Amino acid sequence: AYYDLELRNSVMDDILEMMPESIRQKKARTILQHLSEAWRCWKANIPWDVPGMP
RNA sequence: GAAUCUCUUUGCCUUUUGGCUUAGAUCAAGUGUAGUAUCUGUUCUUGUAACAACUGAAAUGACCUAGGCUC
Repeated sequence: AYYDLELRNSVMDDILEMMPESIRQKKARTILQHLSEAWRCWKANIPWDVPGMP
């Protein structure tokens, strides 16, 4: 669980580093959700392709 | 030209979500397993007369400085 949390944090940090945002807290949650979805897809062996994802 | 108000579109907006794990597990089972705790009614519970004695209690309020008499 701890490891997962750490990973999530790292990902969030990376995303923050990446580009400018206004009211980023809200977006953080979304990012986390996306990450989770991706992980799930990987587990399943579904390709995680989302069109809006830059 | 300037002040303001009303409506529509674009931008900005929760055109929708704050974790992880074996999709967390299962849509099944004479269950097994461990523990923790005590109950039924039926009964006990002298009169009459005379003499000696008192005629009356309690409540709160009216006087005086808890106490003392009167109503």
